[PDB]
Amino acid sequence: MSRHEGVSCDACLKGNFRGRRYKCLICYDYDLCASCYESGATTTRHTTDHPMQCILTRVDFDLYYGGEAFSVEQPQSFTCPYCGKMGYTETSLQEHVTSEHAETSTEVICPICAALPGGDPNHVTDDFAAHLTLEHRA
Amino acid sequence: QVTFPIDFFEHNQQLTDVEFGGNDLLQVYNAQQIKHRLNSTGMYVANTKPGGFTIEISNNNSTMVMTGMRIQIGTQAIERAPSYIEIFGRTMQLNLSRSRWFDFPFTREEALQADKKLNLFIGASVDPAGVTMIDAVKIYGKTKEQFGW
Amino acid sequence: DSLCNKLCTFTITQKEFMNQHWYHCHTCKMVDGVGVCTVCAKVCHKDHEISYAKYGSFFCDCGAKEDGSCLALVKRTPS
Ligand SMILES: [Zn+2]
Ligand SMILES: [Zn+2]
Ligand SMILES: [Zn+2]
Ligand SMILES: [Zn+2]
Ligand SMILES: [Zn+2]
Ligand SMILES: [Zn+2]
Ligand SMILES: [Zn+2]
Repeated sequence: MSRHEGVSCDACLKGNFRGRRYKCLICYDYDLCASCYESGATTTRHTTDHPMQCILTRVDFDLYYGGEAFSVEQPQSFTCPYCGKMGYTETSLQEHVTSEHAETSTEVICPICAALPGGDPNHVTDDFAAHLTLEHRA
Repeated sequence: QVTFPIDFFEHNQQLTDVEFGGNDLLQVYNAQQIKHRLNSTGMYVANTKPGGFTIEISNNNSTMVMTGMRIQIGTQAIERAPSYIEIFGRTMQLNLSRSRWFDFPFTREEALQADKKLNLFIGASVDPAGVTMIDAVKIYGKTKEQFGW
Repeated sequence: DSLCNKLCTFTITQKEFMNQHWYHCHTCKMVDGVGVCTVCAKVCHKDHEISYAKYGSFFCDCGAKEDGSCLALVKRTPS
């Protein structure tokens, strides 16, 4: 698998593109390609300041994580959907959310099951702390 | 050309309390994972961003000041290894024929600027697939008393 | 002056491996398992493309050369 099947970039309108798929954690069901993401593609509802989650293909997965036993079904990078901070493990992400953003209740698309294969790519939760503590626990 | 002493890294200690990240790398990996693959051999760090990607190196120890860095590249693919890197406004190319270590000692001003955080830009590789590959990144520094902070 | 009195590590190490700092002199096409000590990098390979390999088990290859080209095997009089 080297193409993001079923997902099309919302800027260049290209489907089954090759590379890093970009999913907005506040912005509903809009996705970006690597080229459009690096070009600062912005719309009336989406801005470059939106927290940003990255999902790879299987070829991209074993290219990026070459030498490790991690698989596509085990995402390893999750973005802080309020903060813009990125590269948190599941435990790291839940610790960050509990510590720095305990009282934040803005609606977000949570990075984990959005990037998890077979999960909900646009799951909406007003309490992402409840997301991380209830169903998103390892 | 800032001529550095060859024995510079002899007068500096490798640092394990260093965090690695950056939105270019944090998209694919997490900070603990980046630290693990930059402090160990057999595995690497990749980034398919054309033009290069930025690594944010943060110091978790307030008693230690950054003085230089060393990057191991070429173990996986020489083509996927980057052509050049840049830091603190200084750019040096990576002409690679095999796996090796590249050094970059910091000036006193650069060391002062790298007290807590620093940014290292890495140019895109010559790989036709557009994959930039860096195997291991080791950072060196000295205590504030020794550095004369 | 001080560097002149410093001798290459090989005279102590010989064909045995001590724990020392060693580099890669890419001008001499000697990398991976081949390198020099601090003195040879500073003196025997001045102005060469030298990259620090690591601090570990090693013996200086420049002093291990059988042709005697190593200038750090004996004391040097400052110019
Ligand atoms: Zn696009
Ligand atoms: Zn958005
Ligand atoms: Zn945050
Ligand atoms: Zn979720
Ligand atoms: Zn020597
Ligand atoms: Zn040489
Ligand atoms: Zn010598």
